[PDB]
Amino acid sequence: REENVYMAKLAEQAERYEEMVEFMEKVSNSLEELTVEERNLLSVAYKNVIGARRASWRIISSIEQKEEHVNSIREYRSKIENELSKICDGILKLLDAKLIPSAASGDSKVFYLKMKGDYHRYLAEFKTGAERKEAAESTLTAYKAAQDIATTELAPTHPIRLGLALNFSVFYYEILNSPDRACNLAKQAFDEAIAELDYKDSTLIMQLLRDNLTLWTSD
Amino acid sequence: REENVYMAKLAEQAERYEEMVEFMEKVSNSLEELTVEERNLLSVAYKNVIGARRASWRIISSIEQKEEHVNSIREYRSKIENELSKICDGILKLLDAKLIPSAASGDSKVFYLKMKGDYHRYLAEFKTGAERKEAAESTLTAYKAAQDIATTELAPTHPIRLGLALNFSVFYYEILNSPDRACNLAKQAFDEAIAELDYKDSTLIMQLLRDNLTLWTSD
Amino acid sequence: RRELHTLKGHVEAVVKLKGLDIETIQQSYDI
Amino acid sequence: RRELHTLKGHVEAVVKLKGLDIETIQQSYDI
Ligand SMILES: O=C(C1=C(O)C(=O)N(c2ccc(O)c(C(=O)O)c2)[C@H]1c1ccc([N+](=O)[O-])cc1)c1ccccc1
Ligand SMILES: O=C(C1=C(O)C(=O)N(c2ccc(O)c(C(=O)O)c2)[C@H]1c1ccc([N+](=O)[O-])cc1)c1ccccc1
Repeated sequence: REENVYMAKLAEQAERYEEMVEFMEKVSNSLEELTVEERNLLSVAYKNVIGARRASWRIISSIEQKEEHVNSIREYRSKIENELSKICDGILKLLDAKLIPSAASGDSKVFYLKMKGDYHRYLAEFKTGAERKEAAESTLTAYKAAQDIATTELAPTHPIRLGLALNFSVFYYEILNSPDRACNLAKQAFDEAIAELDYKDSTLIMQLLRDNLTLWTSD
Repeated sequence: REENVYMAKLAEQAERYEEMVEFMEKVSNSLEELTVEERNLLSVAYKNVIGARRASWRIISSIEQKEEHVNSIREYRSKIENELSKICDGILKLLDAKLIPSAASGDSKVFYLKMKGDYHRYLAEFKTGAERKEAAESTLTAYKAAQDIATTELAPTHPIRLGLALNFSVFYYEILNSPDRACNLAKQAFDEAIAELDYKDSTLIMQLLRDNLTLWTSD
Repeated sequence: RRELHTLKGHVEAVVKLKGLDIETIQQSYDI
Repeated sequence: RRELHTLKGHVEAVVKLKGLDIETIQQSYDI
């Protein structure tokens, strides 16, 4: 165990994330109640692996749109997307299998639940048919299932409480394509964060929320 | 052809370089006198693919050193290095096979020759035995073979003329571990660049040269 | 921080450097 | 530009962000 953790921090440092995911996979299966550290390593691993694709993805899609040739591009995006479904598919089972099932506290549960919604969400970013839908749904049910715990077991300023809010609110506006319900979740989350402002991780999230509004309020 | 070029620019944009190398490989073999553009795409492709490794490499090695555990690290670096030899090995044959053999002008020749020295040099960065040596040698013979053409067929301000100088001068100081001969090549190259300063690509190289000295002159 | 810890920031960085003159691809800020 | 177009610049960027407190790994500027 101590090795994969370590071997993981290497892949991190080295910035060889895909390999960072593996060392972590090992860690999870090689297991009890996964530790904050490991938890936050498995994420960052998947965060980056996945992240790299969405980025490659968007630009691509962005270039594809411009053209309208397009044939080839789509081909590429095809290849790319394929990768997405993978990482997503990967992290998800690991969620259902080992992670969630063990959760013994708010953060943990709120944390994972949150993850489970995010990748389901990422799946919603490019899927088009039955999948696309079952995702949006799965997204919603996931975040909501989390929100019930956070808004109740976590302080309105707690990073997670905030982290969830932010993404959830990007799920609505961007996935379900319904600006209204989003903003409220945004603003609501933001306000009740203030009403108790009396750090660093939270503060940086509250900032992203305001940016989302002012941005969603300007189209 | 037009496709792989294009398909290449995608991988570029997308920032999926390894794939950018392939599209290019296709391009080379699918061939005449490779065009400036394609030439400079094949490079950037290899530049980045390779580049990513050296970086992962250094940090790693850097972390390995600190420790003195180290066992595992080395294992990783092992894996990493393995990759290096590959890209290098790849670009090199392509050099001997298609590229060089056709060169019909200073830049081209000076250009490639330059490439051939660089990767040979990159091979010198981590190899240890007979290989390491044959590399340093191959490095030298490569750059020198180039220098004979540049310093003669190119203007002292010409990027390549400069590009070569810079690296060549990092070969000495860093590979052969002989500061003296380096600086002169550095300074010499820098001066004769000025003596005619009367843009953008060159100017940015002359700056790197000065940085190397002041840096090599301070240890 | 924003271009360090968000897909949006990163995307905006790359697209700018890449001289990519394609027109703004809308996106929000997601952790 | 230097952290954009040189292994040295890049390495120095990452190492800093990664809070990597290992001590300077010497390196020159190579195109
Ligand atoms: O709030 C807690 C955090 C961590 O543990 C942790 O490592 N955090 C962290 C640090 C540096 C980062 O760069 C990132 C990042 O990836 O943004 C995240 C905090 C955090 C919060 C919300 C999310 N989130 O919803 O995406 C992600 C991370 C917490 C507190 C108690 C128990 C568990 C978690
Ligand atoms: O000088 C010529 C250049 C190009 O063609 C070209 O594309 N350049 C270029 C542009 C943007 C970049 O970011 C980079 C980079 O990778 O630094 C490089 C110039 C260049 C110079 C020296 C080297 N080099 O020695 O590594 C590499 C590139 C030239 C002039 C005539 C014919 C052929 C080449």
